[PDB]
Amino acid sequence: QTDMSRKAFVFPKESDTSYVSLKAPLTKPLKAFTVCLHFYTELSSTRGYSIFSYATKRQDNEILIFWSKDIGYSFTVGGSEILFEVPEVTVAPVHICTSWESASGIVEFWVDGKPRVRKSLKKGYTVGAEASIILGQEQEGSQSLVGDIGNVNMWDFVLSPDEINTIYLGGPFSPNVLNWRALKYEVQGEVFTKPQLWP
Amino acid sequence: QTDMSRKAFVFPKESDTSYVSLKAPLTKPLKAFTVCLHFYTELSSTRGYSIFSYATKRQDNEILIFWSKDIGYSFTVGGSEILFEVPEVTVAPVHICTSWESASGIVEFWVDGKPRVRKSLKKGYTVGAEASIILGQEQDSFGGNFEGSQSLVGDIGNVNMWDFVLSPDEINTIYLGGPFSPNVLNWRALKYEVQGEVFTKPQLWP
Amino acid sequence: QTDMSRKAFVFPKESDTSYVSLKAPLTKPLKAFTVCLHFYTELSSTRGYSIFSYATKRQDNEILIFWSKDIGYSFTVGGSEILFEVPEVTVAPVHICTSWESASGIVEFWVDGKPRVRKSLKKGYTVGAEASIILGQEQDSSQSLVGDIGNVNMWDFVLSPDEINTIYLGGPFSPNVLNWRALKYEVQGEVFTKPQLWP
Amino acid sequence: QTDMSRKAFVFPKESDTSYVSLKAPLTKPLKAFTVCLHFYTELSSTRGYSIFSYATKRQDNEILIFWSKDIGYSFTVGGSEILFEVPEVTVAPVHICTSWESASGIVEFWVDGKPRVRKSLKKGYTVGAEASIILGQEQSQSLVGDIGNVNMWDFVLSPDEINTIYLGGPFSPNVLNWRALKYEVQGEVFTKPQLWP
Amino acid sequence: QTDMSRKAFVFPKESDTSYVSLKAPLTKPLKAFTVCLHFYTELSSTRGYSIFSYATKRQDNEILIFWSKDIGYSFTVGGSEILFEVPEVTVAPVHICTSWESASGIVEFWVDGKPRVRKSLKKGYTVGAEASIILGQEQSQSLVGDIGNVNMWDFVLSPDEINTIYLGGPFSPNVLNWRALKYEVQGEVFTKPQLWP
Repeated sequence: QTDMSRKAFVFPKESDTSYVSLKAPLTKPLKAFTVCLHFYTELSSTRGYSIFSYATKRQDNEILIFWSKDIGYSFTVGGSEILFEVPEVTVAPVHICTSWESASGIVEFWVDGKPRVRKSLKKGYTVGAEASIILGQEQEGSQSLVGDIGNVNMWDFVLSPDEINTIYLGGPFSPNVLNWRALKYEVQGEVFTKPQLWP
Repeated sequence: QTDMSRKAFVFPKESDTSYVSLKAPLTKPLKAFTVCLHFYTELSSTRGYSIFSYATKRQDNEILIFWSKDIGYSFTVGGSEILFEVPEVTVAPVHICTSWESASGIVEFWVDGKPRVRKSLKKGYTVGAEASIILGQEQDSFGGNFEGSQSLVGDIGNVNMWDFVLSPDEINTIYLGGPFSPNVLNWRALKYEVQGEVFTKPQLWP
Repeated sequence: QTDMSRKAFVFPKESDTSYVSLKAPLTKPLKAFTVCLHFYTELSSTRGYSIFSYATKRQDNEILIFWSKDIGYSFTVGGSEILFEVPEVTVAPVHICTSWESASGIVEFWVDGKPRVRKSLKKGYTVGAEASIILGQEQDSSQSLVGDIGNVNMWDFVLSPDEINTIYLGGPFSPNVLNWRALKYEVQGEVFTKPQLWP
Repeated sequence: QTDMSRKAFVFPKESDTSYVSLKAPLTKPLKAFTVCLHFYTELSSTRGYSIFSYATKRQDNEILIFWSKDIGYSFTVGGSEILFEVPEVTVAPVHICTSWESASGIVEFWVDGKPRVRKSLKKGYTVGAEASIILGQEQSQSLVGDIGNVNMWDFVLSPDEINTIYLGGPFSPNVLNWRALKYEVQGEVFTKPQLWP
Repeated sequence: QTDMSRKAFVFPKESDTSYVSLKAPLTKPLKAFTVCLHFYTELSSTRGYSIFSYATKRQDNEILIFWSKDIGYSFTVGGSEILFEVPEVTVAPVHICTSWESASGIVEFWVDGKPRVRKSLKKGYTVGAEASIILGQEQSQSLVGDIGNVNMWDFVLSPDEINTIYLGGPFSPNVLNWRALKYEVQGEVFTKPQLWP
């Protein structure tokens, strides 16, 4: 239980063993969720990489925020992948918030405070509870994250825009699954903790 | 009679059966009108779709706000179509207000608070009163079943309709989110009937 | 004598008979002048059209503000034409003010409050007094205006920039030839009076 | 001695005889200087023209601010020319301030309040005192448009000072003062209120 | 010990002998550092040049901020070089701050107040203390233009701190202080008021 406020994990160079493991005190399977985070990297234009990986015994790609080169963002929950295209890539810290709701299969994807069209994905699904959450790696390094990532947070329900807007503006949020202000992690490899570059 | 304030219909995926039906307490035929709405979608650059469909038995295209790919907006009242070209399309929630006045055939088309040149269309014509208003789908057969190739995928809301031509000042206000008092289709007191894969979620645009 | 304040003439569709005729209480020949107006149309990119036509018995093109496609603005006084080029045309209401001074032949051309280089055109001449001023059509004993035009005003002397700036900002002015606040016109054809679209 | 404040010379059409002559009460040769002015024209994209011409008996191009088409600004003092390139030309009134200092040969060139890299030119030189300063002409290149707010100091203005002049702050020139100009017109050139603020 | 506040070294023309030598009262080897400076030049698009050169007996390129044409910025400490690419070059005064930390080999590179992705370079390593710091030269690589506001700390500045320095806030360097610089000029290089604000 550490307060990562104002700090961020940084992955200096391409590796095959460096990654961060977040431990979520999960007890109930997810029927909806929302994860937000900040990440800054220069890979975008050259190759792909993993931002957020959430895997279960039965499914290694239960919930995964990925960036496939020359295409855009790839949000995938429960093996099924959906794509949020992005034509012109810009090098700069970016903040994202994505959410999925089983009851309707509506997935939202917010980038830098602005929302992308809503979409449908994995209706009537159910995300496993006991899982292994990892930052910087793909549960292979050709998909490794090189740069900084931080301010990751996760709620077990779908945040409303107003709420999302606030989080972006750096307003007070109360996560209930993954809280940056009280994170329980386990580092491994060449990854450090330094003050965050984005405001 | 529901207050849809701060909410919006969302059409997640391409369908052939999903659509929303608005019920207007119409009694007199329209001699002029104004309809405004908010819609956000990603189709624009790939295919066309229907924004607002108002059809009468005698006429399937009484009043219809459509988006024909690679061209722009297609406003059509009473079968006759007029085009409001738009070269560079930008992905983002957009708000539109269009109005037609029989006595002159002058149709206005406001986009995001800014107006496009005035035009002439179906002067003298008269819009039927008893009609079927639908959101998200293209009435091409006043009977039932539709053809997805023109379906709306995304969110649409804040639709409102007056039986007279709104003045710019008024239109400006509506855009800024000021109070107004529609008299045909009121978002604050909407009477609808959903059908298919369409939900009600908080609106994304401010 | 009507107060056209906050209103504008609108020419809905292409015609060969629609036009507006302004009546100026002229008694002395012009030795200098300034005319300002607001007009919004979509023709610009396709064909040419007449904005302001002022013709005399001896000369039908005494003073005429025209828009020749793919070139720019064509200001012409007394048969002689001068050109104010405009490369990239933008669809939006535009406000213009142009002025000519016999004593020097210096013609100014202001667009949306900003001025274009000064030019020389007909020095010594004297514009006729008794004339027929028309809006929307081209006087000549195909090139009709389709859209809205309003806020036309005319002084018998050259307005200073400061003055011009004010007019643009919507500040009080006192025209002495053609006053929008006390216009005396005569419509003819398919042309209506509706509230102006530009602020 | 006239106060040209708020006014500007305007050259309506291309001529071969129109120009303005400024008279400087010079007595000592220049060992450094700074000249600023406002000029608005449409030639830029088509041909070249002379902005400021300062010539001496032995040298007709003692100090000259010129605009060579498709290249940029050409500042030249004492016959030697230096170039301040400008790729994308934009039609709009522009204000410039350029200065040269013999002791180092460092020439500054400010455009619309922003400075261009410093450069070296004619170090050790010494500009003649008795000269003929002309606006609009080259002592094919005539200036067509308006030019005004010309001022000249016999020393190098500091950035702060230059910044002020641009913002329209009070400046006390000591060679060529717009507020107390002594000129002599000739040709088709008039005096009208300035277009730029 | 001079207060170079509001002034800058200017290298007017390409030379093979002109340069500035900074003297640092170093006594302990560096285990981390941060250097910031302002430089304005027109070379960028044509050739390469040296911004900051710090060399030791053991390694003449102990720490060097360089600009390799058509590529971007080249930060190199202890011989090992790393590259901070920059596609579209823009002519204008630029301010940079770069820092390296032995304990992790994390090098930061801030340009005009904005940071570039972090990188790893020379870990464990120890920069020599007794060195020769030079500005404008490489201990077809000479700097032509102005350079100033150089400062150096023996520890890694935090973003907040860096942000402040950029905004012109008060800072307390402990290795190279612009407000109390001890230098030695040599060649055609002068001291003039800085062009950038």
